[PDB]
Amino acid sequence: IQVMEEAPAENTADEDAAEAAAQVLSSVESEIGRTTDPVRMYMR
Amino acid sequence: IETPITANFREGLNVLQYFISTHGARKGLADTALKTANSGYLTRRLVDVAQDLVVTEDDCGTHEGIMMTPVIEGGDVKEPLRDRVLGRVTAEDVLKPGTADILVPRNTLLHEQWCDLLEENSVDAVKVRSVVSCDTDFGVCAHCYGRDLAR
Amino acid sequence: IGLMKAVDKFEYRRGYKFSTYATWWIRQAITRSIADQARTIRIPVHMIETINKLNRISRQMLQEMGREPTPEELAERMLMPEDKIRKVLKIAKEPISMETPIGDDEDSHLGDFIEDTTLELPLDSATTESLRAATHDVLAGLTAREAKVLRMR
Amino acid sequence: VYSYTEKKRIRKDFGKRPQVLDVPYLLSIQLDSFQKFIEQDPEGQYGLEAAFRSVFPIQSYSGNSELQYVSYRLGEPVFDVQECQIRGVTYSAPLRVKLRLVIYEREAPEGTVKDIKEQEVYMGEIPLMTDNGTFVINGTERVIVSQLHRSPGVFFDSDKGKTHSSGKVLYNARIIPYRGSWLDFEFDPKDNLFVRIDRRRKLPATIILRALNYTTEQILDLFFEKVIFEIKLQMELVPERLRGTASFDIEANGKVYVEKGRRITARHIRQLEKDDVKLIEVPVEYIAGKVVAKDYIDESTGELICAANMELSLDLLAKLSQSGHKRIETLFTNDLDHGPYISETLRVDPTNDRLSALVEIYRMMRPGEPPTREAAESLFENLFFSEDRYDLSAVGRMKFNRSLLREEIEGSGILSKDDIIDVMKKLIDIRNGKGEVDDIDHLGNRRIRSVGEMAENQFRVGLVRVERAVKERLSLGDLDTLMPQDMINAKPISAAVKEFFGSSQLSQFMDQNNPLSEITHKRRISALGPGGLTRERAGFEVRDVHPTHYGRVCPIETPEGPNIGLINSLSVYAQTNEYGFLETPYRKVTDGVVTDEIHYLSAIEEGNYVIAQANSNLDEEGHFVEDLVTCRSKGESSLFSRDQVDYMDVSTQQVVSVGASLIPFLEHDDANRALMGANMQRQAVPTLRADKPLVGTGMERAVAVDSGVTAVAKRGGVVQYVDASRIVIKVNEDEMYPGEAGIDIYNLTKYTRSNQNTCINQMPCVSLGEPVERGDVLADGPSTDLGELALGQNMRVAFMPWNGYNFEDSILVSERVVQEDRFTTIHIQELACVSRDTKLGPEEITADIPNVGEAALSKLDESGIVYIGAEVTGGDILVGKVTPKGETQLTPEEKLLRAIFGEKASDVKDSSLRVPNGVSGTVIDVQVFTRDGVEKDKRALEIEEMQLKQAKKDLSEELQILEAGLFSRIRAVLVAGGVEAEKLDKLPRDRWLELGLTDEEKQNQLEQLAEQYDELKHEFEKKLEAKRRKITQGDDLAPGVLKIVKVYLAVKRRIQPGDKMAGRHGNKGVISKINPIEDMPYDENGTPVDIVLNPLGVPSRMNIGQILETHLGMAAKGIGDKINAMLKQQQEVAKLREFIQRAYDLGADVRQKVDLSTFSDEEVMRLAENLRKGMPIATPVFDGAKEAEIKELLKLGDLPTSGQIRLYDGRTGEQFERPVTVGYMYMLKLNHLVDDKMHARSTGSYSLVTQQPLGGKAQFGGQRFGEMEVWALEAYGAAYTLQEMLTVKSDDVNGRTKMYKNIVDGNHQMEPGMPESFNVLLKEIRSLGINIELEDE
Amino acid sequence: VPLDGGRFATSDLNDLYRRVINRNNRLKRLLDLAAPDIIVRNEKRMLQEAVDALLDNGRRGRAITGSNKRPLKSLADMIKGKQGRFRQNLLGKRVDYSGRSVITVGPYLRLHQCGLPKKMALELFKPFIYGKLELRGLATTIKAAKKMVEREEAVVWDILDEVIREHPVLLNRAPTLHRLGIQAFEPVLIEGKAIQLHPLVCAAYNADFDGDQMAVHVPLTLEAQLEARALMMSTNNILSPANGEPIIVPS
Ligand SMILES: CCC[C@@H](C)[C@H]1CC[C@H]2[C@@H]3[C@H](O)C[C@@H]4C[C@H](O)CC[C@]4(C)[C@H]3C[C@H](O)[C@]12C
Ligand SMILES: CCC[C@@H](C)[C@H]1CC[C@H]2[C@@H]3[C@H](O)C[C@@H]4C[C@H](O)CC[C@]4(C)[C@H]3C[C@H](O)[C@]12C
Ligand SMILES: CCC[C@@H](C)[C@H]1CC[C@H]2[C@@H]3[C@H](O)C[C@@H]4C[C@H](O)CC[C@]4(C)[C@H]3C[C@H](O)[C@]12C
Ligand SMILES: [Mg+2]
Ligand SMILES: [Zn+2]
Repeated sequence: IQVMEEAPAENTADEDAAEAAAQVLSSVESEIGRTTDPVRMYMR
Repeated sequence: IETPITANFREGLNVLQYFISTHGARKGLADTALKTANSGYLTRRLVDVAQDLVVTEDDCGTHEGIMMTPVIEGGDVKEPLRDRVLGRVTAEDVLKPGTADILVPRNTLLHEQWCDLLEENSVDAVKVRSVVSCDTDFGVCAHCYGRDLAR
Repeated sequence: IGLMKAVDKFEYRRGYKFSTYATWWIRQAITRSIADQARTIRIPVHMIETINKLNRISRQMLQEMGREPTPEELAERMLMPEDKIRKVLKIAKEPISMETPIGDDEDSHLGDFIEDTTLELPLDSATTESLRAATHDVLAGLTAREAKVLRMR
Repeated sequence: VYSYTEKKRIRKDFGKRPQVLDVPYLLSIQLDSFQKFIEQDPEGQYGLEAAFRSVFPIQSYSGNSELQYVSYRLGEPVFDVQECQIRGVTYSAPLRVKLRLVIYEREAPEGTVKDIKEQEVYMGEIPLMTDNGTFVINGTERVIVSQLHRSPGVFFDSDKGKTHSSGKVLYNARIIPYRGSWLDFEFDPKDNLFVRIDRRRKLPATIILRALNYTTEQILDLFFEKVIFEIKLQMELVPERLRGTASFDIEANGKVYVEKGRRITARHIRQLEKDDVKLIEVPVEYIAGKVVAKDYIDESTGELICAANMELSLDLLAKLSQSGHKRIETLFTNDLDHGPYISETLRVDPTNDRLSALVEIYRMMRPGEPPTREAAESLFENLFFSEDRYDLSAVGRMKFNRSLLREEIEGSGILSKDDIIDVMKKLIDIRNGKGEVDDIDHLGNRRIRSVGEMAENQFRVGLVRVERAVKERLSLGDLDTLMPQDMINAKPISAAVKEFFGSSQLSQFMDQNNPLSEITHKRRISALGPGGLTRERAGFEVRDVHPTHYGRVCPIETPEGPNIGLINSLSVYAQTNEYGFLETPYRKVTDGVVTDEIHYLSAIEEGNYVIAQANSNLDEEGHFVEDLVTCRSKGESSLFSRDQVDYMDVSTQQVVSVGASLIPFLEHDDANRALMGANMQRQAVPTLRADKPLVGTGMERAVAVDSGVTAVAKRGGVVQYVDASRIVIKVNEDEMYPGEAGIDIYNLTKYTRSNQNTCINQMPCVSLGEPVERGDVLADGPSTDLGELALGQNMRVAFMPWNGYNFEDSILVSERVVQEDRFTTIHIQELACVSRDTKLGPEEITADIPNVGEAALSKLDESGIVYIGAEVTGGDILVGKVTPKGETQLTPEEKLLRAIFGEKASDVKDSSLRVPNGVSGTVIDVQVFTRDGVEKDKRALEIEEMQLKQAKKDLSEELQILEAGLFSRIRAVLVAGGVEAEKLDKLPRDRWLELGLTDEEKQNQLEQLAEQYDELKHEFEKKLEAKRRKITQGDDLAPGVLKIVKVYLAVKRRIQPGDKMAGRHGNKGVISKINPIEDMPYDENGTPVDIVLNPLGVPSRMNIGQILETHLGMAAKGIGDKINAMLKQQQEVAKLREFIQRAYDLGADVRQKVDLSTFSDEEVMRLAENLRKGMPIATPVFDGAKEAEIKELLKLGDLPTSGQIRLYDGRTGEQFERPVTVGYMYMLKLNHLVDDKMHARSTGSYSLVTQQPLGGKAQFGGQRFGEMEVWALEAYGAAYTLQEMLTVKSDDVNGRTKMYKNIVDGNHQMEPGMPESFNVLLKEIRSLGINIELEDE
Repeated sequence: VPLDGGRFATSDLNDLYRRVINRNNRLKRLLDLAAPDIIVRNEKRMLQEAVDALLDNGRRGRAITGSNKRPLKSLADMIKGKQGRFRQNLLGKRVDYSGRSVITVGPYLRLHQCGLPKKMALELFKPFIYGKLELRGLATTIKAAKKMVEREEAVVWDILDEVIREHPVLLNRAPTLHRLGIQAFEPVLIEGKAIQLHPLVCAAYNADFDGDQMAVHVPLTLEAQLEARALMMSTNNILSPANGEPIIVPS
């Protein structure tokens, strides 16, 4: 996908990558306090 | 813009007409660059796809091919048969328009003399051997390609 | 780790506030580290102390001189033989990144312009083989025993 | 009346339109800005005063102590500009600020203070700007270009039916502060307003209103109007409200007003208003869909019957009626115009109270932290509304108030509830069709920031950092005997300034090809830089040319490449307002008369007038001649009646820049070629002798003088002394300043190196006793001739093919052009030799070098440095140096060889400086810098002695010439009031100051005071002498270097095939051949042609200004050849006065009028000797010479009016058919020399990690062979060529030495091997966890 | 690598390796002190982060920066990218025996010949000149030959004219858009510093004479010379490979 802070070059993504990204994307919503930061984990 | 520039360069453009012309100039200058960058993308992608295709055989021995006829868009003909058929190899015998006998037997590279003969007989449908329908494995044969076009 | 060191060496009988028999053991351990593993080219704790002292004595001299001090005035203000100051003022700062962008033409990095100085030039490798031959000629043009004498010597 | 320098050579001027406004100083954008920065403003609003007042005073915890700012000053720079350049150090002044620490004691905080400590602290050095708009940073001259950025304020924009499949237009609104956060108000496709705080997640707009202590009632009162209802069931009717499709038509007075079904029209409203309708009865169902306005409660039990903003139904109406409620309120909302966008936002509002809103904002900004009432209130109150963290500058308030249609320009720099509500109302009105969005390309929405502003914004940053540090320091202790000197360290403050001036995108090396490049570099506007755009995200919207550029930004001159349209040039008359907006002058027109008073209008202020064109014929009294005159209204142009115009363009040049206004016949060139021509004219290289243009536009003198390459007279006078190096002017008595000596000295800049390694040389253009006035040029700089810019040479050119030697754009040149040195240039380069101290011992500079056989040691002196004046060539030694090497380990045959011949090891290297191969010049300068501890070898002492002698001689010559002027003036004063004439000269010179005057006693005390003042001046000059003998001080050489020796070589480059030449019309080419003179085409008189150009290049490239320039140059040179003849046949002035007056009077209603009847005879003959090589001609940009005038001028000389003569072939003598076009064209030598572009490599040095040929010419690198060339070789069958290009020629380490040995053996065969780009790849993959290995055959 | 003035330049991998080693040593030391499990868990997390930054920096974390604010370059960053080895170096490297210059017309030339500056050729063909000098007895050894060519003796020009006699050179113009952007020519030694290009070849290169430059390479092996003469020579390539029409038409 194109972040493009502004509104708008070909597709080369394997479906396997696609399906896996979809599943992890679903998990993000179901997540509660996922933290990928050591200092933050340490404080907690 | 509805009003044109009614002056030419032998005369002079006044300041307003020159100010109008500046837009077109800068637009063209900015375009050219985009065109260059976009033609490079296509070429890189097309050599990535087709880099390892090589002529690896002399004659696969197939009997199939495309059917070349002149291309006509409604009115006149914009590409005759000679341009489309020159330099290729026939897949089937080109029967004389009277259906009498074979004009070019088969597997004949159609050089200029043969094309002149075809124009003489006014035939407008020739079946030629094509790369896309070659029986060779991992490569292409010389007869399904045609001729070099540079040699 | 300094905190662990404190807890094991703390005596409550003297009634010291820990939060004080530790706030030291902790700072000693942070500074010892910042000195022993903060630079790619390790410097002794003594040299680091000296460099920090000079960088300070220098700030004060600049504020009261409206001008950077001179290796001579630094030596005078400090207690150093002047040449020692220049040696400590040479301890190169941290190595530069070899990927530092130096571009605007081809996107080339700084490490691309650093040459190899331990390489033999090809006219010196051809010259060497030419001598290794010529020697065979002038020597062969001699009798066996003397030629072998020269070869062995 | 003509100027002295301009009466020596008057340029004939076409150009029928008169001049009302003279061209301005072309460097006032740079010089005004920095004066406003470094300068003292009482009402501190500009420069450093503003920053100090904005940061100081600094307050610590509990206000126990305060640090007040009093003033500031700048000290004198230690080194002047020339010493800064020679010594390689920044030219700057030290900033010293007097602060005051005040301490508050206990008891009453706001009362007596313990003590006040006042102290001056030195806080960094600020670079100073030269008198030409440049800075010296590290000995190099820099230019800091201006920046065009978007102005702070409120801007309403939309999506123009984009990013929406439906095609709906979503409108937005953004507040942009000078420094702060970006508020916003955008529309969701469901028509709901959502404010985005800092590019964060959007939330409904109403949240913010609730965060501003607003209730729902107040929100509705502000946004919606009110519809009242009474309870039978009567409603008050307003005729205007029911404009119109109604459920119930009307029921007023019972009888009739209008039937049902029919929509209400205008006439119905007219009848209702005429009948005074105020109360009506309507069915209950009509209110079935409305919304109650305010909260309605029941008095029986004090229960809430219905809250505000709730749909009203029949049951609620019945309950209210039976509960005693008669007055029921609702809200208006016609979907067509006054639609409802706030109501939905409230209904979808996740907030009911301010605290919840603050908590939500807290989570959005910094999610995950425990929200707290005090913390959230503080965060919101600090985000905006805080002077420290949010500034809406004076320009921002003006562009905000004006956008919302307020009457106050002045205001507060912080937001408020009123401002936000008004922004919301304006956006809603836009969404309702009232109003329009803004164009973000309009030069009324773009601002210019120049060096003073950018520099003060970086000083304020440093001041903020230091203020934070000081606050921290005073947060603890607050002890006494703490002066304000230990708290302030200068490095943090100076870091920002040094980094900005040194390494920044807008601070760049000045262009010193010629005067034009400097001038055009200084007045340049860039859209890049910090706070601006970037190349990747620019898009073509901002690269276009807008209608508002007219007269402000040049549409022609812009680079062609990655950033075209992002960098522009300031137009000739364009100037900046008090707020940073380009504005341009217009000549005011009263009812009918075109007055002569100019108003400077801005881009937006100009939209609502009708401005006539400069080429608009006017009568002798100012009235427009034609009934209808073409003018440009708001956006477009069209004819207007003469009686409804109010402004007129001030000139025909005011649209173009200075570079594009130097092209004659610009109207006849295609725009692409004009762009190319301006860009190339910026690149011309000055030549040994300068040549004025024969065909110019009149802008040459302005560019030459407003650049500083020339010496211009400050005050008038008579030239007392002239020399190749200085000029001494004896000023007129009218401008003496009685305290002065009366003479001024100009020191010319002799051969000196520019940033492009060209030569900077000034030579005088006056003579002894020659009367000068103020503004007259005294010495021409590079590329100037008698005060006029002169970038090239006048070449005799013929347009014809000639044998394929001008095939594409190639140029054929004569050998007479190369013999006469017309395009020979001087290039100065400097080389350095540094002697460092290695680990094995210091390096030495010596004349004794190992393995050098006295062949290349002749030019060196006894100290090891070349003599000054030596003619060196490639490979010669300039400075002889040796480096200590240790050990060797001789091979087994190198030991035997050393034995037989008994030759021992040198033990030192030969790391000496030598001339780069291919260069050949003379050494014109050598300078040596040594550390403090080093011995200052003999040559260094010689140079120091020479410097001391030169400084003493110059200072003493200054003092004695000034004394001579002083004594002469005193003698002149002594002619009256006790005059001695014969006896005055008898007494010695020293007894002038003791000469008496009228008798008195107070006069004697003044005499003694004057003697004391004179002795003090003597001591002053003596101490100056002492100071100068003191720059014998050691140098601040970088660490590890003992000394540096710099040598300056002056090469003289001639013209040769491969050099690039150009005209002023975008016609460039490469010289292809230098042709003998007997082989060039010639005319019937035997004169050959200098240059032969190809005609086929003109038709396709529609730049036919070069043909007209050639014809007019032929005419001008014809006039010049008829004067050479009369001056060589020694004819009388009467005859030269008649002809030279017939050529200065030719034309069709031209504005110029030269009267050669007021000229002396000595002045008619000095003009005729300056016009004997061609009469100069001026053809303004869009007011040029008509072709008929060119024909007439050709006829004044004896040349054919066709412009074409008949030529003969020099090789055969046969005349060409169909005569050819010959004339004179102005050619430039562009700075693309084939000397600097030819490079060949066989073998050289290699890179360390990727052992590949190095890259470049200095490194003597190789050629890059990339993918598209690999594809080309694969398209052939060239597999061996590819293999040897990939391995043996690039990075096959042991396969490249074997190839060399094989080549020198006559055996052309390779053993390729494996590239080292693959071995490194294997090691890098293997140093991950992967195991990649080469499989056995 | 040491630089001038005592400065040192280092690769970013040294920083990452030092990080990994420091955290590993600290973890080993901390395991022997029987520290509370919070400390050892945090140390193990740090070690994991350091190793992941070494192998692939900023793939899951945010990043790691050095003295500057730029992210450190990791092992994965040295293979991938548009600058990585698997790209840049391996098909787009610098080459020996090459040089560029400006092009002029030279209308007197034949289609198989190009004008080459004598000075550019005395450098490109240097080893050939040394070999042919030593083979004719002009120079006793190779150092002698190096000084003879350095002094530019008279015999050196004759030897150069002999070396260049039949030895093609490849000429290439910037955007190689098709295979006619590299072609082989026989050199003709000329004065000056600009290459002369036969007019009829310009259309193939899309080249004009207003400042354009060309690169020249010299084939070394016998096979490379034969390929230049038989495959790439300009007189063998007069038809366009796109269409059989001639590409050498007068312009
Ligand atoms: C702006 C483009 C980047 C590049 C041109 C700039 C950025 C940082 C600069 C280097 C560093 O300062 C460290 C050293 C300082 C010494 O004094 C001279 C060498 C040294 C390597 C510098 C040369 C050059 O100037 C550098 C590489
Ligand atoms: C356009 C960017 C400028 C770039 C080409 C300039 C700017 C600084 C220069 C380097 C520094 O001097 C540090 C090293 C000094 C050694 O002696 C030679 C290599 C070294 C990298 C220099 C080569 C080159 O000259 C550099 C990279
Ligand atoms: C009344 C007019 C005075 C004027 C003619 C006299 C007064 C002082 C004289 C100059 C100074 O002596 C300094 C230099 C001395 C050198 O020897 C020759 C040049 C030099 C500039 C002199 C030229 C001339 O002689 C000057 C200007
Ligand atoms: Mg070109
Ligand atoms: Zn086939």
